Amino acid sequence: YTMCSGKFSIDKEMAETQHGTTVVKVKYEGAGAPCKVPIEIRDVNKEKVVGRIISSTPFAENTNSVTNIELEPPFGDSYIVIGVGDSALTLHWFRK
Amino acid sequence: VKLLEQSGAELVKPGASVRLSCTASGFNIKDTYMSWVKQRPEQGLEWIGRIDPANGDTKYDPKFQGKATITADTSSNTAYLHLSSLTSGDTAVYYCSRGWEGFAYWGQGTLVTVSAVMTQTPASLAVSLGQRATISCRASENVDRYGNSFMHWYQQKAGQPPKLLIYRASNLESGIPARFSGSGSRTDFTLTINPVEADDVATYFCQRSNEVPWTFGGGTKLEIKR
Repeated sequence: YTMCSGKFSIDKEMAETQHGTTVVKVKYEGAGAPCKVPIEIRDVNKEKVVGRIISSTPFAENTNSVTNIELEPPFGDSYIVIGVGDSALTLHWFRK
Repeated sequence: VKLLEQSGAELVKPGASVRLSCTASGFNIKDTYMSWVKQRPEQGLEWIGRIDPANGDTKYDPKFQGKATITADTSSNTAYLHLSSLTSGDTAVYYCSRGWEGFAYWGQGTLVTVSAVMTQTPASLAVSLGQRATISCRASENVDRYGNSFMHWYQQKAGQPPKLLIYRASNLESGIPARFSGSGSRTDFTLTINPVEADDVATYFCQRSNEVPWTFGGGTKLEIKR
């Protein structure tokens, strides 16, 4: 299997757990599934890779199923980037 | 495709109560938002409310509070709509739907017969074949969440459920021709159809979903210039 080439959408509000982590529920829109979900957290400038992804190698099984991704953004402003290139879903997050 | 299976038509007397069902397949409802939408004959789409089946949290449009009760059973992967003290005003097609960034999935609709701000412009328009058509949506407040505009566009052809065209203001839904495009940020949004084709004759609706209520615009009927 390879990285998903297509776009992603979010099925529910991003939920902050009691363990200082965030859970994202994603739906794949593109082709080539099953494929690996490209997901990373970037700084305020949308440059350097920050925080971490908790879930092991998240996969999009098809274009109907929902992929549950647990991640840990750093404190303050960050950007959760789901997918590849300019088609990628960018989600602004602020951790208190 | 058709992942949402709705219960059959209801024909009741006033004062009755009904419980409509929506069974999902190909996904677990726990991981989604399940909404119900009302449509009176020849009228616009009205968001009733939504359930988060994971915790049973429900939110309703102020108009439907006291009339509608949405429930969910994660074990049978079914969402329900309870309507109490039914009146002729409740006669409508009721749709169940899945999604937050627009409703990509709709049920077939359930007809319930009781035998007794989002500003969209224009109300209707006509354009010649091959020409550009533009439909506008103005929200009374900003519709951003996580730096993204939660503004969506739908097409609804006569006697059919609506279908998602554009989600998150400018993203083209899979299976939708590239002649459909969305633009805008802040409070003003536009759906562009260019070039217009004969098969584009339908009613178009905008919808916001950043915060509850997930209000639909009043709709715009598109016709071809005679």
